[PDB]
Amino acid sequence: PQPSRPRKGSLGFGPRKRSTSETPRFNSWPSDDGQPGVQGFAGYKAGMTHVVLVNDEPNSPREGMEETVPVTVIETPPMRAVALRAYEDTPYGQRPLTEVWTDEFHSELDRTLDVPEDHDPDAAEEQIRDAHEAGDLGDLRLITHTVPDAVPSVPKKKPDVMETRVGGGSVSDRLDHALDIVEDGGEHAMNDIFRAGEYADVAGVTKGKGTQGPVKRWGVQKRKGKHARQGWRRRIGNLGPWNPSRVRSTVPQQGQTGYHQRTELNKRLIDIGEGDEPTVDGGFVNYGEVDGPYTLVKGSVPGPDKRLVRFRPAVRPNDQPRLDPEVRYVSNESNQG
Amino acid sequence: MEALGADVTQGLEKGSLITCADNTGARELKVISVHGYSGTKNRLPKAGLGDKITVSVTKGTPEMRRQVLEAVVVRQRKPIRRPDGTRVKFEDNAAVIVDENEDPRGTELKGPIAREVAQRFGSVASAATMIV
Amino acid sequence: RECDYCGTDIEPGTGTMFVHKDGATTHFCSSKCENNADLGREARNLEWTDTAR
RNA sequence: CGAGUGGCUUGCUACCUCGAUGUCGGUUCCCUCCAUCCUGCCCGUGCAGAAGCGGGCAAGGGUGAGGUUGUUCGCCUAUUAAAGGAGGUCGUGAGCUGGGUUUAGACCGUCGUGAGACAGGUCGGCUGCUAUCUACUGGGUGUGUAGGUGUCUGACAAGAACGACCGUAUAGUACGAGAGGAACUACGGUUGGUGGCCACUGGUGUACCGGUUGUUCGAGAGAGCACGUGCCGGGUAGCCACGCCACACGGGGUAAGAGCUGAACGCAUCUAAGCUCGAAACCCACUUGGAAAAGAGACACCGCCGAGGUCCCGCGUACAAGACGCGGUCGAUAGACUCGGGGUGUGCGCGUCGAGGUAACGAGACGUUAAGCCCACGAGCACUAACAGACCAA
RNA sequence: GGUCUUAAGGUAGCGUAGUACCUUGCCGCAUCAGUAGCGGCUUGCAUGAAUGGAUUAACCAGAGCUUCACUGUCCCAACGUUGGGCCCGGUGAACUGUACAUUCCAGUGCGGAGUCUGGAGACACCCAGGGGGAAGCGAAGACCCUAUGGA
RNA sequence: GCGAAAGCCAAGGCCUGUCGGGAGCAACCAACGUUAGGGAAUUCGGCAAGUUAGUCCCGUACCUUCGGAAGAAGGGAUGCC
RNA sequence: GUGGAAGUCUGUUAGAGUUGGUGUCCUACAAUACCCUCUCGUGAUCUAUGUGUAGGGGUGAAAGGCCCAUCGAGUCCGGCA
Ligand SMILES: [Cl-]
Ligand SMILES: [Cl-]
Ligand SMILES: [K+]
Ligand SMILES: [Mg+2]
Ligand SMILES: [Mg+2]
Ligand SMILES: [Mg+2]
Ligand SMILES: [Mg+2]
Ligand SMILES: [Mg+2]
Ligand SMILES: [Mg+2]
Ligand SMILES: [Mg+2]
Ligand SMILES: [Mg+2]
Ligand SMILES: [Mg+2]
Ligand SMILES: [Mg+2]
Ligand SMILES: [Mg+2]
Ligand SMILES: [Mg+2]
Ligand SMILES: [Mg+2]
Ligand SMILES: [Mg+2]
Ligand SMILES: [Mg+2]
Ligand SMILES: [Mg+2]
Ligand SMILES: [Mg+2]
Ligand SMILES: [Mg+2]
Ligand SMILES: [Mg+2]
Ligand SMILES: [Mg+2]
Ligand SMILES: [Mg+2]
Ligand SMILES: [Mg+2]
Ligand SMILES: [Mg+2]
Ligand SMILES: [Mg+2]
Ligand code: NA
Ligand code: NA
Ligand code: NA
Ligand code: NA
Ligand code: NA
Ligand code: NA
Ligand code: NA
Ligand code: NA
Ligand code: NA
Ligand code: NA
Ligand code: NA
Ligand code: NA
Ligand code: NA
Ligand code: NA
Ligand code: NA
Ligand code: NA
Ligand code: NA
Ligand SMILES: [Sr+2]
Ligand SMILES: [Sr+2]
Ligand SMILES: [Sr+2]
Ligand SMILES: [Sr+2]
Ligand SMILES: [Sr+2]
Ligand SMILES: [Sr+2]
Ligand SMILES: [Sr+2]
Ligand SMILES: [Sr+2]
Ligand SMILES: [Sr+2]
Ligand SMILES: [Sr+2]
Ligand SMILES: [Sr+2]
Ligand SMILES: [Sr+2]
Ligand SMILES: [Sr+2]
Ligand SMILES: [Sr+2]
Ligand SMILES: [Sr+2]
Ligand SMILES: [Sr+2]
Ligand SMILES: [Sr+2]
Ligand SMILES: [Sr+2]
Ligand SMILES: [Sr+2]
Ligand SMILES: [Sr+2]
Ligand SMILES: [Sr+2]
Ligand SMILES: [Sr+2]
Ligand SMILES: [Sr+2]
Ligand SMILES: [Sr+2]
Ligand SMILES: [Sr+2]
Ligand SMILES: [Sr+2]
Ligand SMILES: [Sr+2]
Ligand SMILES: [Sr+2]
Ligand SMILES: [Sr+2]
Ligand SMILES: [Sr+2]
Ligand SMILES: [Sr+2]
Ligand SMILES: [Sr+2]
Ligand SMILES: [Sr+2]
Ligand SMILES: [Sr+2]
Ligand SMILES: [Sr+2]
Ligand SMILES: [Sr+2]
Ligand SMILES: [Sr+2]
Ligand SMILES: [Sr+2]
Repeated sequence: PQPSRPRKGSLGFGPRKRSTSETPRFNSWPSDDGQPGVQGFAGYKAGMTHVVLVNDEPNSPREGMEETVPVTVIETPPMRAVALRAYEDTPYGQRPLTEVWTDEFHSELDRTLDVPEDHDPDAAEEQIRDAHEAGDLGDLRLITHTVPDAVPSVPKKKPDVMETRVGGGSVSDRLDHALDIVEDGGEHAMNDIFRAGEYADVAGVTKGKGTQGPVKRWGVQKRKGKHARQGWRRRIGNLGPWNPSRVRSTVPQQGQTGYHQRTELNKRLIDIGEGDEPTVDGGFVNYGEVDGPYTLVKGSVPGPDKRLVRFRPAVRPNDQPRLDPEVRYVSNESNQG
Repeated sequence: MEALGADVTQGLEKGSLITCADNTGARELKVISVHGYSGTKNRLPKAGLGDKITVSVTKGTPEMRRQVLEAVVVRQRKPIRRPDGTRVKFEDNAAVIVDENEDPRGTELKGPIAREVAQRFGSVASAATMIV
Repeated sequence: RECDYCGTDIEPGTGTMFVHKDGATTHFCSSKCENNADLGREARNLEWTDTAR
């Protein structure tokens, strides 16, 4: 009677093409509540290890017991909020109004941008504040970049640039909060934004697999039994009915799989430290050794080792925060074996 | 059902033949269905440690033979994961016949039982000689 | 914990426990050890083993 | 008894097609319909409760596994929230199958004088093609907007990104003589679906290490062949699922429905104007794409004798071409080497022992030896190679 | 019915059969569940004695059914191997072609339209792909009927 | 080795079952290796694949035209010195 | 015990054949091919050459099979435009 069955794969992540920017671009930000603050940070994926944790959950039958938890190690060195961009509200949505830059720039920021030699920070600030008085000011965001140089395992020296929204108290207060950071040199850290135990949304460009067929790319069945020996093994039944006389874009077909941007929600931060406590013996495979600012994210993170990953305070957390989980053990056992 | 306390990779399907670890007179049991389960197109219904299943008696005494009874999976060859990460696996696949109240039909259980199964079915546990 | 087969310590959050028919229990640190055991080899006769060493 | 709607059944007609539009059932894969089987929200009851029974809104999601039979249908079994029905050339053979139907062989029953027939049964019996256009999935090159780098906007577009269930507390409580026996809410888990990841478990791993059979290189050592590993055991990286991680709450507007105020109609009236509420459904929230959005966008800085870019060179977080990303001495980008980290399992040689044997000889054992051999990983290290150098450019 | 047509009126056996329409007959076996299979019953639509009946050890690339063993047939797919596929040098066909042709949704039309109508969408070119459509290509339909056709 | 069997190797013949170069070399296809747990649930039907296997010893049912059934079945052994 | 019969068994010995894969191929290597599986293999056996039977006629352990890629009546030319 032709049993029902959900379709193969989701239609919500298309088209399934190669990502335009290897640097992830958040398409949404946390709501304004607490004091002003940068709503995101970034780092480079190193690898995974596991840790034994004291069950934190107050509703768990195991509260207070040993629990082994998988962890992805991400190197999160200090970044530079190099500029403050203001958006104005218009009939056609938000549009960049102006930017307030700084004087101090990392020695190699010139590998990506044409660093400013002559700029007027006060004229920029002036225009912005006037926009606020006028009541045409849209959110406030900081132009941010990483310092790959601080990460030995990562070959690149060319910084990765991304814009990160600033939310918080009143606009006037966070506008001033924003200007404060920038001016210094923009240097800030993972600590300044996140605390172990909070939930973060991690975004990243997945591992690339080039061209793959329907079975692997969409999860369609392989031909079965006798149907697997006639000359068709990994090809779908048909491209559609007689009518409509065309192939709908919804039928599972071959193509690019991997290297797509993905935003994974509610990833618990198990620990934010610095040094080489998480490093594995022999070194993380295909990566290297960790000995500096790092973050331990519960579970998996999209992307291959060395790819830039971005953090953002969870915009739709399911559970309440249980700060600073107790870590009783961090495996440093070789990952080769 | 009440959380099991461990992750299970179902090692059994509908039609699987397993050991009846008790003294009811049933020696071999065939899995017919899995309580509370619902699969998907073409998927053979699966069962593992802790699941209550409907069974048919394949081997045993004439009186027990062919009767369709309820049972509880107590052991399986496919590994399971405990909170501390360790995997646990048994020498065989076995289940215990149980009544409408989940009380063992037999008087004695044969062989070890997973602690997790014991937590779920206490009366079954209070019949176990070995709980691992 | 130590591997009931080779003798080395079992990295926490690792290994498998095999529950014998009679209820006995054997904690294995790895597949390698499990597999040599399945072959009928006794840890003391295998030089690379802590037990042997 | 009367009035209709549908085009799922069947019949009718002969309008299209006989210089051919390949059958039924199944399968696989995609979209849809609602006359709703479940899930959400309601109304009534011959509604105490629990539960039935009937009705309304509602198509978001789900509707599964098996036994006979080619079967559709249907009968049957255990599960389930439920295991709804229908359209797409009775969707789907330039996709599959070939059981059935439907050639040529043969048999049975019936019919026929016979050849032979049967809208009966039965055994066997063939499935061509290198895609021109269009369509779509992904990937490039150009032109347009109109010197460069970086960052964005968001018209539009896609999503089910989430659906469902069990259990606990509520509570042996409300209700009820009892039997029986709820809910709001807060929790824990399972299942189906979805996206990603490999620390863990599992698979592979014709890298690698070991054992060993036959044969050839005289033996030994070390090797070839026995099919792309002779066979067997283990297994790194990597890739994987059987493994692991993540996938709301809340707003706004409504349907059925519950009501407020309220007249036409002094009263009454949920409705005529107005208003408070109210569905898994609608919009937003969330994810993904998206300056070719022709109103062809915004900001900042750099440059027009030079900003930037190309070729070139060393490479992969990338990859069928193309594209993409990183490094190039202001350097650790690749290789060598040495450590570290891994795999296998104790090398050659020699010495002792060794059932025996006059002796020769001798399978094998122990020691040397955590040995030997090996590594798609890491670090150190400029030793080798990223040199030399050509060119474009407002 | 307790003979009549047309001579006789089915005996031994076998029987729901490769013959039984009814039919998934009824009882039993076996299975969680068996339109199957086997045993029995049997009024046989329409079995039956060399149009041979019954039966049968041995034999069989003959048809159907059951069990033990085993397994990627399946749950549910993964990794690997060799040859292709992809890029480069050389060689170098064929099928097919009224014309135009970037289409999509509806409608209309000899009632099954890329070309008609109305809208919608649509910057050109190229690479790879699996084949939805061109009622795709290949063969003056083999089916059916017709011809004062053939064998 | 039972062997005019397999497999390996001589004498002898050949590199002409005659286009090459390149990409850890993707999808997809041909032919094939290895797959955890379940074990025919797949399918019209175990189709395909697999299981068993050589030799010796023990042992072998119904039925039978007394030939056979029969290698029934089932069990054990197997190298080297 | 001897003996060694058999349209006897196993057997890719030579040699003959072709159950299934509805595998590969299907502008083919090929107008009937390739691979694995499968059957026969002391006889009604297989095989070479010579020789005979001729078209409404042969030949046929019978399938309307075969008689030079064609046979429910060969091929060629003629009747014939
Ligand atoms: Cl299939
Ligand atoms: Cl079931
Ligand atoms: K026709
Ligand atoms: Mg590893
Ligand atoms: Mg390990
Ligand atoms: Mg199915
Ligand atoms: Mg007509
Ligand atoms: Mg056609
Ligand atoms: Mg309705
Ligand atoms: Mg009620
Ligand atoms: Mg829908
Ligand atoms: Mg059809
Ligand atoms: Mg078709
Ligand atoms: Mg066809
Ligand atoms: Mg074709
Ligand atoms: Mg048949
Ligand atoms: Mg005939
Ligand atoms: Mg047939
Ligand atoms: Mg019968
Ligand atoms: Mg007679
Ligand atoms: Mg004709
Ligand atoms: Mg005819
Ligand atoms: Mg005639
Ligand atoms: Mg397996
Ligand atoms: Mg089936
Ligand atoms: Mg077979
Ligand atoms: Mg002759
Ligand atoms: Na084929
Ligand atoms: Na078709
Ligand atoms: Na619905
Ligand atoms: Na059925
Ligand atoms: Na058709
Ligand atoms: Na079909
Ligand atoms: Na076909
Ligand atoms: Na078909
Ligand atoms: Na609402
Ligand atoms: Na007769
Ligand atoms: Na025969
Ligand atoms: Na396989
Ligand atoms: Na097509
Ligand atoms: Na040549
Ligand atoms: Na004699
Ligand atoms: Na054949
Ligand atoms: Na003639
Ligand atoms: Sr961004
Ligand atoms: Sr967006
Ligand atoms: Sr085929
Ligand atoms: Sr059409
Ligand atoms: Sr035609
Ligand atoms: Sr409706
Ligand atoms: Sr309901
Ligand atoms: Sr039909
Ligand atoms: Sr029927
Ligand atoms: Sr269909
Ligand atoms: Sr057939
Ligand atoms: Sr017939
Ligand atoms: Sr029939
Ligand atoms: Sr123009
Ligand atoms: Sr309850
Ligand atoms: Sr009671
Ligand atoms: Sr070889
Ligand atoms: Sr063997
Ligand atoms: Sr209303
Ligand atoms: Sr533009
Ligand atoms: Sr009679
Ligand atoms: Sr006979
Ligand atoms: Sr037009
Ligand atoms: Sr093609
Ligand atoms: Sr030679
Ligand atoms: Sr040549
Ligand atoms: Sr292997
Ligand atoms: Sr079967
Ligand atoms: Sr079946
Ligand atoms: Sr034997
Ligand atoms: Sr013979
Ligand atoms: Sr033979
Ligand atoms: Sr065939
Ligand atoms: Sr085959
Ligand atoms: Sr052919
Ligand atoms: Sr002989
Ligand atoms: Sr001929
Ligand atoms: Sr003529």
